[PDB]
Amino acid sequence: YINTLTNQLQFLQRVVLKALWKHGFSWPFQQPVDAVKLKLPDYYTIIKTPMDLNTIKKRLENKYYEKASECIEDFNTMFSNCYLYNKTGDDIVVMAQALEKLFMQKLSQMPQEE
Amino acid sequence: GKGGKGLGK
Repeated sequence: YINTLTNQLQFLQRVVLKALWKHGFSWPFQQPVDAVKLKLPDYYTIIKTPMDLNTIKKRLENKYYEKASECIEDFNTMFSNCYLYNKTGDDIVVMAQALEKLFMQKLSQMPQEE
Repeated sequence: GKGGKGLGK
């Protein structure tokens, strides 16, 4: 979670990120997971590369990414971590699948390379 | 697990 501009990257920031952030199921992903306050002892044992929308947000603002694929990977790491750590049927998983569907949807309208 | 998140309100 450290921070430090193509047509695709602009789209990811102005359209994709914005769309997920304003969604009601995004609050659990707006900040890095705090294993102590959430009492999740095993979280960082299981998750080696944590990720959240605020980190992505900040990386986009500070021109951290060199290409869109990097940013898209971060969005996917966020979802993957959720699915890996939590159990199917859990509320947060349902929320992540909803956010990912909206993500794939918006991504499909992103301008094509070259 | 993280518990419920209010789904099904």
